[PDB]
Amino acid sequence: ATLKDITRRLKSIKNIQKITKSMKM
Amino acid sequence: QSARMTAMDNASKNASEMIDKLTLTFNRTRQAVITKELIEIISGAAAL
Amino acid sequence: DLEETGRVLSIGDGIARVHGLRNVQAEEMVEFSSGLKGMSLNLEPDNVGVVVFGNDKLIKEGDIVKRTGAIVDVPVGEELLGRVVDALGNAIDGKGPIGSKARRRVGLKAPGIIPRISVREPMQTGIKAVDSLVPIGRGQRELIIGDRQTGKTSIAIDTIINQKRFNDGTDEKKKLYCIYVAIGQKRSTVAQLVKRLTDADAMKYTIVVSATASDAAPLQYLAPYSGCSMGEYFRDNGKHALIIYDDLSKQAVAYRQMSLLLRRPPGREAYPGDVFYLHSRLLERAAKMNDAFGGGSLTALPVIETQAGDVSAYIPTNVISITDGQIFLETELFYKGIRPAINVGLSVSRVGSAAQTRAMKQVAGTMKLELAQYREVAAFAQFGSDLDAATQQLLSRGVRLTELLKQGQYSPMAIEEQVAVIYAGVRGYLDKLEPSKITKFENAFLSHVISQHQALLSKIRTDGKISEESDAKLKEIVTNFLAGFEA
Amino acid sequence: TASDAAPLQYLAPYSGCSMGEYFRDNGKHALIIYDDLSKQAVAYRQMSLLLRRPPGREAYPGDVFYLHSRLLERAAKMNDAFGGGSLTALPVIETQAGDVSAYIPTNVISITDGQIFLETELFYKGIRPAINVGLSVS
Amino acid sequence: VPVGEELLGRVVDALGNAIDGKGPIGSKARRRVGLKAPGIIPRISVREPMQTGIKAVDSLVPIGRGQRELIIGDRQTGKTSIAIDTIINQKRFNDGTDEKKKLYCIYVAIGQKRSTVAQLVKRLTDADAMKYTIVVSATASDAAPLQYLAPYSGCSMGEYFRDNGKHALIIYDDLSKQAVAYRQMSLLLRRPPGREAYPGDVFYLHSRLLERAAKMNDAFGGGSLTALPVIETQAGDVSAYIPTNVISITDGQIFLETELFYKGIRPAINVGLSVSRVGSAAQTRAMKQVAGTMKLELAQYREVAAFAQFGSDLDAATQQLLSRGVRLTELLKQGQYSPMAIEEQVAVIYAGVRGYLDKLEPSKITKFENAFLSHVISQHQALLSKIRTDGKISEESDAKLKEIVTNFLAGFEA
Amino acid sequence: TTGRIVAVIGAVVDVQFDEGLPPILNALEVQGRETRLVLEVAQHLGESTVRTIAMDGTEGLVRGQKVLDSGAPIRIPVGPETLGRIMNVIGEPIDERGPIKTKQFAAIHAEAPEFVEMSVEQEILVTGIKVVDLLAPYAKGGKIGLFGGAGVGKTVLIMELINNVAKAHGGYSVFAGVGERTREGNDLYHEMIESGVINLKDATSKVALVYGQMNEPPGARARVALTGLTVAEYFRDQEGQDVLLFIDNIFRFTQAGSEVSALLGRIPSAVGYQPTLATDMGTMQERITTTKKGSITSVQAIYVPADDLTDPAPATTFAHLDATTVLSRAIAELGIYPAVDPLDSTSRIMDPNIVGSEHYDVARGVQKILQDYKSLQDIIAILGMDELSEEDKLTVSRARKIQRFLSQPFQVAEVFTGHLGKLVPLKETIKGFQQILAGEYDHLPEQAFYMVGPIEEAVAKADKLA
Amino acid sequence: TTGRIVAVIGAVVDVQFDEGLPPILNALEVQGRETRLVLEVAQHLGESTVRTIAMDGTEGLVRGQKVLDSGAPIRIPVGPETLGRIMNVIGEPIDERGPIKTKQFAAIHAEAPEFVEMSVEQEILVTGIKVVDLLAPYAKGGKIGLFGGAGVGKTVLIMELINNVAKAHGGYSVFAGVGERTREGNDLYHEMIESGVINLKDATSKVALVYGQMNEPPGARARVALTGLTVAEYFRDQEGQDVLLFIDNIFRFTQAGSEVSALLGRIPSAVGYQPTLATDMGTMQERITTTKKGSITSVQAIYVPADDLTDPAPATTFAHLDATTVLSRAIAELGIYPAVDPLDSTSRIMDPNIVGSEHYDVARGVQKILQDYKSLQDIIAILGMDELSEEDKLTVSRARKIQRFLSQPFQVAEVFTGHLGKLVPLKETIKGFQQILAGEYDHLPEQAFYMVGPIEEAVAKADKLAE
Repeated sequence: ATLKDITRRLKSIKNIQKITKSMKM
Repeated sequence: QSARMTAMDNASKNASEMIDKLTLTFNRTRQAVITKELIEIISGAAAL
Repeated sequence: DLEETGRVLSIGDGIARVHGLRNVQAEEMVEFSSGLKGMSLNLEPDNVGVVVFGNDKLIKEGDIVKRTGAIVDVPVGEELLGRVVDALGNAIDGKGPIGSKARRRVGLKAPGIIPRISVREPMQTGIKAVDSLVPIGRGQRELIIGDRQTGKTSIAIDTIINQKRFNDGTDEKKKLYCIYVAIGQKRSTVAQLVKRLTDADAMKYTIVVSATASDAAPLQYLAPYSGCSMGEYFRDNGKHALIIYDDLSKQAVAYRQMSLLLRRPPGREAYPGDVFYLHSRLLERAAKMNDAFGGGSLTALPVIETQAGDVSAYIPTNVISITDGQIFLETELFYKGIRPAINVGLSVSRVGSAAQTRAMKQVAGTMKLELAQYREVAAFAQFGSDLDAATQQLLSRGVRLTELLKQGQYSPMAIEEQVAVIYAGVRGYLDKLEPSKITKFENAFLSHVISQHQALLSKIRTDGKISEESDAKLKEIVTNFLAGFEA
Repeated sequence: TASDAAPLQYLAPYSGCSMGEYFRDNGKHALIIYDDLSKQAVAYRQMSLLLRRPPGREAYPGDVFYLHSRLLERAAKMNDAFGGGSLTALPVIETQAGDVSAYIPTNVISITDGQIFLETELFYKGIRPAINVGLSVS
Repeated sequence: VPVGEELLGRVVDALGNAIDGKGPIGSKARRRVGLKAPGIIPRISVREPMQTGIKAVDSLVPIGRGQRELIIGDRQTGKTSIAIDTIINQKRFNDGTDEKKKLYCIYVAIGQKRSTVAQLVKRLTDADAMKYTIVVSATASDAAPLQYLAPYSGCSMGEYFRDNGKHALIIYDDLSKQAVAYRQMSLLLRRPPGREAYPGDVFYLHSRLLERAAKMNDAFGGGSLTALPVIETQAGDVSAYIPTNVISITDGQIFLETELFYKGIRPAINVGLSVSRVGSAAQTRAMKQVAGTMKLELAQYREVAAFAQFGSDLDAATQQLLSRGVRLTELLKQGQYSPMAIEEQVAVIYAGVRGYLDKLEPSKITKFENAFLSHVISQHQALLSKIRTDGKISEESDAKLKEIVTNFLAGFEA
Repeated sequence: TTGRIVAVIGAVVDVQFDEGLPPILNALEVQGRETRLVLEVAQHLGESTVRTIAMDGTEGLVRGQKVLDSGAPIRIPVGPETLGRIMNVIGEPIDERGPIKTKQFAAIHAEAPEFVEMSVEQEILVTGIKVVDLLAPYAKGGKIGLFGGAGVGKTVLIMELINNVAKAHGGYSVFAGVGERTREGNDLYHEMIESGVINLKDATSKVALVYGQMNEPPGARARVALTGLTVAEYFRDQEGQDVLLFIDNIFRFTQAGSEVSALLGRIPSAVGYQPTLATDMGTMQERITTTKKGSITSVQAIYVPADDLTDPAPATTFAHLDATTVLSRAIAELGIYPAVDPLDSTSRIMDPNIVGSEHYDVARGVQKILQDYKSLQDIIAILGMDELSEEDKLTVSRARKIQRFLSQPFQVAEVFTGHLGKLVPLKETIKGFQQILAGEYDHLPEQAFYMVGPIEEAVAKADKLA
Repeated sequence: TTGRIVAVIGAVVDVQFDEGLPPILNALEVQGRETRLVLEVAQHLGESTVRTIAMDGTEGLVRGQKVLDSGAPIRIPVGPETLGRIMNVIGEPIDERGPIKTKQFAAIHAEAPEFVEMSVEQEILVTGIKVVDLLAPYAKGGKIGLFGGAGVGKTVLIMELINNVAKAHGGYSVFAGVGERTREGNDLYHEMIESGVINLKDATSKVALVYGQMNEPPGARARVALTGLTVAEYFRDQEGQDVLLFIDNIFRFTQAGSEVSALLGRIPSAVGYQPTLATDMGTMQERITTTKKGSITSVQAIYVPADDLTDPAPATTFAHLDATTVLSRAIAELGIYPAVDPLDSTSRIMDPNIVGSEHYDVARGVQKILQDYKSLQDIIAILGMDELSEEDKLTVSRARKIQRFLSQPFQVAEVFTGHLGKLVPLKETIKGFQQILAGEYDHLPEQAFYMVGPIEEAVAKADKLAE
């Protein structure tokens, strides 16, 4: 649990969610 | 196309949930580091 | 005599503990035998904790300390221009004494609530991203914040350089004197800095206050106030002045260092409970006066260095909370090719358009909007295996508008040149152009109109907006230049 | 309440407990509700930091678990030879963001004889009482 | 404290007193527990190998005499085992003739539990290793100051051998519990706590000690002291302040991961994160010959093995890279208490590094190594004794070996 | 009593009294200073010495300087002649309109309404704002968390509430800027003036402004919210009105608390705040209620640190809030104003047992529809607006009518919108939305409902829109 | 003057003088010792008692022991007869070769060059290392910093620079080992000799050495850098020469101070550091500098505690540098040496006006693609690669090859890599990258680009790998 890592993960999941919502529509 | 739609609905909803959790984990950690770093300073200072 | 003089009881880590000095006032300048000055920060029952302004090698137990009776004040006015002075106003550019008549006190209270008026005059940087989306007005306090090496000081420098357009001009209500405060920097950086400014002929209208890495804590502490006073002389006299504090992070450290050595209580990050008050009392002295007071102003560009982008750490939180907006720089952006690294979504200008020109607004406004729109969809791009042409449109406007915000250093533009270029993509002219070419297009396009069309730009300039006419003239100028361009 | 000196907020639960104890001690049956032990804990911590006792996890003094065990040990069911009376305690603890692992919540879970966890999700979704039937226990 | 050959085979406390109730030590020499480490001039570059008996270690993070190599990892990842196997592997030379190849060992238990140590000295006895080992014990109930001193005490007993042209090996198990002891002793003296509650000089606490492990030049006897300090990480976090404090003193580290351990990779050595600052200078030419580039190969293998946890249209150079990587990973595996002889390691690594095993099934590899090694040890000790003796892999040995592996391999895959 | 200064360390002055020691909280005046220096007392260090916190720069003080116990806590001019004036922490004028001449003075450190003064019941306070009154009803004597900052109409909303309190309840309002940016106060000043809430010419000002600027020392930004409180308590305990208290912003109150705490050398607690975080807050929040004489209602601007809602500052604060008014930039972008978010804003009193089933059902009707439409929003844009059912097409229509019906013209913005302000009544509010839900105006067109007051206007606008 | 010892607690010794109190910074010598023990005066506690830091072990000292004020700060033998020699914190030879017969002596404490003494010439200093040169060029006379956590390559990198630069350098070199490994000073000394940079028979020595390793008490560690730096300032000013200064590792100076800090009676600042960290660092770093008199090219290794670049120490040092090479265990872990982080390394000369646009466009070109790939990494991790645009799976390609082409076999790490060391010339670098970026090798395999010098070796290696 490093504010660095946590941030690294949030970064890649916010994109996934975006690309994934797109693919759904 | 109906299965990709479904699979991507879920994936997207899991993502968001993950997002919401990591964020809350982030703030808990952020608060504890400050508190932790500050108690450490106080302990050293008081011992003098 | 223990009333007007004291004896050192102990000396270490730059803190002198004097016995006597019964009459000293809080923050008074005193003097050690050796000649070193010191400032009384702790007036205690049994002693005075004095903050030594120099090497404590020259002070021993028993040294005699005498009061000066005087509080800290500094030289001020027009003779400091083009000079390099230390935190006490002393000249360090070895060019001879500063011929200063007036002397102002470094710590004074900010002008109250009544003596001011809404920030309304544009403070132009010459940086398109800033000038069109994070507008600074005179009297405003806008922070430049970011991690190490993101482009922070460059913003300030381009800004200083840029004021020559008005400083060489006749309209004296558009001239802006510049003040650059360097706190905790190494001497080679400032030397390099003053060079770049000399080379651009901006030292004529600039003052450099410098409290560097090897200068005692207290001088690094003071520097920003003593530079503030200097800029106040202009503000008060119906003149306009710009001040750059580089950085407020290092000064906070200087202050923390004295606080802890005087043993005051430490709070989060070991900062004293009054660190917020150290900056607020500094950043409030910047303001736009009322004609009743001269209409003069003091704009401040304070720099804060964040860590790993932790804008919520302590000092970054205070200063963000004190200023009227923030220009957020980012490494990821920087390395991705966006230079200056301004994160347009998180940057802000509480003053806003109240400070943009009508010309700029005429364009700034739709740009701000397509960008915000791109930002919503951007992430899709790289996986957009089949997006509708609605959003596929915003991705295109998105990348071109973004390429228009790019900018090389040391070349600040005239507001008229910025709108001419912004107009080009905003209107759609570069939509069929290749992203890879916009940088080349602008450069050449702007070279062309600065060469051939100085009469249209003079119009835009004068008329202050894009007349229906000049609008039509630009249409042709770009549709023929573009044709030329893709031959 | 919110405006009484910390020492009074600190004290309050012990007093109420003694009143419940009269009933327990006389073949009678009382019910005590401590609302909340969360705020009593911060009142006691204010006292402890002001007395200068070493702040520990979450700045709480080393004896906050005992602040609570001593109190809640007094709820009890006596046998006939002592009256058959009893004291039942329903102490309240406020978690932040459903975090039931925090220092104070855990302390208190390690003292009582079960918990009733109410969930915010449940509450909005319209399930009220917002009880979490899998997590809660007796 | 007492120092010298009399202590071998004995279990002493942190001050020298015996605790094996086997009688007084017949000590004639004494030595200050706290002596500065020999300077620049009295030493010579580490060049003689210190064979552990463990392929993974002796091939990828070589240890030379006078070298300090750290064993670090979470609780139960196998740190002590590395040390025991090492002590046990030394019989080879100690039972031999040559006195320059002999290595006297010292095992310092700190903060540990008496029954564990008792278990430890039993195994050493059962392996006929006590004869050349001294065990300084400063356990869990011993006063903080004994636990604190224990390392310096044991060190001093090792310098006796180091300063007299003899060779010693000391295991500090572990330096984590000592730091705690130091921290306690120190706070109770009212010395202001520092980072993480430890004294501002915990780095110094360990640097001072480990600088003493050293290689003296012939002008000073050519003896040496090799140290294997142990440190316990938490949640496999090696970046931690203490962990890095000590990693920045020694000449390398062996990092053991619980993930690898559970996964079957024992020793759980993490190739990528372990290092040896001595490099091949602490390796025989036979070994250097076979494992010269293997370390960075396995590092590069772990990466692509990750980059294709999705077979992303992978070329050949990387398919070959993954095929070697897996086979080589299986060979570095090893059981406990069976330290191998250098030529034995060279034989088996050889087989892998040369590609002769690229077509065998990973699952087979362990079994093959037991079969193959059996064959060469029994039949071919002439090739083993030559590789061992020449210390290198000549052109004919290399040819006799190619011949054996390829043919045995075939009969093996019948 | 006359004490001497024994020590000056930053903003903490120690004063020694020979005969007679001021109790804790008293205000002491420093003798011989260009301006007024008030030292509040904080502790009795023993040996006849008090430890105080300066309310302004201690620059220049001298050990031995004289200090006069004013024999009481900071007292300020209270009453009507404060309305429209700007005041300091120790009740001084900072607008340069001469002396605040009132009859009564009120010590700022006051205890709170004994239990027996407490009102036993929950009543909604109406503001006349359709979103506010329909979905997140303020509570009399309650505390509201106003979220959202700039660009979103924060200052115009603060000013309409003021006006609407004067109008519908004949109650006046106070404005306490805790840690205000001098630039922003002066800008708030002239903005109220131009909209009238303040009148420099007559005696129709409906607001008194109390300021604690950011340059002021910890102790001053610490107390100014109490001073503002003092003023408001008068229009309730002396004239039994329904006053409005605005603390901008509630976070700087807490921060001022920590600074003061640290200066008094007390060990910080979790996250660096004061050990007394909860009491510092409670002793102030609790004075804000509905007593038998009247009630003070507080609109508190909240700043959430690190976007962490479980951060001790914010967490503590919600303990007292009865509702949140979330201003939203997104809503604003719909042109919708007030830009309040109908789904994010909340209220404790939105209980049928408190607002009554009708009110409660309409509200819950408005939100669901607004929620449902939110769902469809995604579909519409992608797969296009038509697999939409005779049903799905109605939820949208109405929702879109509703969204608009929730917007409204403020009388505060008349000098500017060239349009007439509307103060819709609660009754009119519930009916309005009732009918749209009902289906009574499904024929009416969207734009008929944009920026109007009562539904009647939605009807008439339709007429003019042919 | 003669004082007495009144208290001993570790490296801190308090002394009481009856008459004449030695000024702060003065060095005192403890009487009655087999070896020379110097105490530097740190503070005036009052009552004619001074608090001092020991320059060596405090064992066997006794309360009441005598101490003489030497009347001046630690002064060391400075001059050309220091070259080829090994010195102490206190200036004593430690190489067993006899006294150091210098004409003069210098006090290790001195003021930093004034602002009007600064120079602003900026000349690229080519090193032969692909990464550094391409992306974060060193500058002659500039301040260089190698940042890295434990065991990531700080020293080896300092080792290959001594080889690729110090060795041809016509001027002196001063290598100050501050709190590092003793084994290492012995490796370097004997290497200097075997390569004639150090000459034990004649006066052809071109390098002076100063050492205060990890086996020393905090005090020695808080000063060797000063001694080292002082030797270097002589050749800069009194001779006016071009000096090369190597310090490994300057973090040790700051850790030294934090180690006695509490015994000096100070409230700790954050992370345990002393409250005077920055100023302590400032008055020192400001002397390590090029002036109009002479030029210093300092290469300082900078340790990063817990691998955290925000740690007050590493964090406070960035401002003192003109170029920074940041090493990362995450890169090293992959087998990419030197493990420089391409997106966290910078140089003040990475300016089109200074290195040229070809140099500049390539560098930035390489950085964009590595950044572009960094962002995608976490995402193709989960969502895989199929959905990616051929446009985007080409940057994954090129990036992975560049990532490799940036590694290089050092000539001082053959014992590590099992590969012959390669030194690549600035134009071979710029070109190699230019071509990868240009798509000119999208056919060769990544592995062909790993551990090679010039681009031609990548092409050759492709064939060798071709089978």
